[PDB]
Amino acid sequence: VYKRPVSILVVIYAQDTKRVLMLQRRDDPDFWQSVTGSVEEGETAPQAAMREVKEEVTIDVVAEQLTLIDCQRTVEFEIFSHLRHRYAPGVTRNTESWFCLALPHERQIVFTEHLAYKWLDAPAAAALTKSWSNRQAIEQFVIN
Repeated sequence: VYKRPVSILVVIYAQDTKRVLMLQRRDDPDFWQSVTGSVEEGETAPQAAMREVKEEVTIDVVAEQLTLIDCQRTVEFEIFSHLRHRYAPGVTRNTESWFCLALPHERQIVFTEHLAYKWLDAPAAAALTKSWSNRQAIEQFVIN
């Protein structure tokens, strides 16, 4: 089923250490990222953010009474050529809404759709990802 060109980004980090959680994608093993996912029909960006966090990293924000911060930032970028196949014919642009999720500490992550995870300092995490929007969110909402 086609991914939708409306997505969310959840930058997860540790409040105490400020390290950022980076996940290794299965479709592009050189692509490390925060939590990302499409916004489904009839679902809001915050709803999709909490769903992806629960589906990808097994973190129930409602159960743990965590706070998903709406960054009130939306960006549009070109879908990577080698990844555009998952989108409807003709779709090349993707709009991404940013969210932040500050965990009290670093923790073991049980991922489902990624190959591995790694806690890195904000500058390192930003320099590691291939997504410029993911870099910008870490810099603007974790480093500063």
